Amino acid sequence: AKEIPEVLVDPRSRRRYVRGRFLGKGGFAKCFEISDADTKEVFAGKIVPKSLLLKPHQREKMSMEISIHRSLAHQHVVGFHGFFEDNDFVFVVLELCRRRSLLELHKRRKALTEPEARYYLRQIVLGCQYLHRNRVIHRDLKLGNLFLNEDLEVKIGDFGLATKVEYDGERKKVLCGTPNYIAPEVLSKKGHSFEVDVWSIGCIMYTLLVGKPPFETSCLKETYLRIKKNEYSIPKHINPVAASLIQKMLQTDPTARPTINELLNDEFFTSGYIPARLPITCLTIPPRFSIA
Ligand SMILES: Nc1ncnc2c1ncn2C1O[C@H](COP(=O)(O)OP(=O)(O)NP(=O)(O)O)[C@@H](O)[C@H]1O
Ligand SMILES: [Mg+2]
Ligand SMILES: [Mg+2]
Ligand SMILES: [Zn+2]
Repeated sequence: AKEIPEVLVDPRSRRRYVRGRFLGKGGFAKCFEISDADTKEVFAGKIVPKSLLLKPHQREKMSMEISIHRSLAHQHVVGFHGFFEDNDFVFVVLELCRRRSLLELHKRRKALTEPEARYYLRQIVLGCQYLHRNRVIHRDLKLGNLFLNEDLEVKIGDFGLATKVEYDGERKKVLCGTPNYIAPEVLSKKGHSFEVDVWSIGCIMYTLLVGKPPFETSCLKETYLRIKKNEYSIPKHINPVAASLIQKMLQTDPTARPTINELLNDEFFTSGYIPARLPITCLTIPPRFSIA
């Protein structure tokens, strides 16, 4: 079996952490609320057993993730607060996001109001703008990788498929993993860079407004044939300006898409109502956005 330790100690930083409430399993890691015994502050604790990292390549992938993720501090990126290990386990200490991800929100709400979509998309774009000037492609932007804190602020997490562009006009040929909103240039194996993230944000924009993902079928390889052919449609009730931004992002030619630093200056953002913040009720109930 090999049980997880009830207390978790960091030998370099001399910080102790009590294993609180269980949050959920993703792949290898069991995640937990964890408390500094002295500071009482709460974190998310990613906990992977080393019995699942028996392979050097699985260790290298985990090293790259930490190296990339720890190099990052931004308002709309999950804060990296440190990592450590004993003989049996690896430990990652992260910014806690108490209201889970946009996937859970979408499962409960489906199509959001337009101002809600603007609101979440502005923050995702901001977070992803910081990644891109820091030469990081995330490569798996999706609802489940987009976390919400107590104030409904977005935090991009999970740099497991992330890579760093080391030189100019470098085209990545390797992606060990399967992104959810995978770009057509990844699928056709042509080479890829930053535009991959904009593609995925366009899929996110569609899903948040329409209430279902743009290329979904019963078969994953059929989905991939739709992505290759650019085979999707926007329901007529979606406003023309929103529809138009989606179209710009969901182009096959990566050079034809807009840059991450172009996005926030689109008419969709500059000329629509963006709330400063959302009440907690928005997890469950469509906001009306009254003046009362
Ligand atoms: N700060 C956090 N607060 C709460 N849960 C978190 C936090 N960071 C990570 N998690 C999670 O632990 C899991 C680990 O991620 P994992 O499932 O391996 O990859 P993923 O692509 O992020 N998410 P999924 O979309 O669920 O496959 C997530 O699904 C969340 O449940
Ligand atoms: Mg998971
Ligand atoms: Mg990961
Ligand atoms: Zn591999």
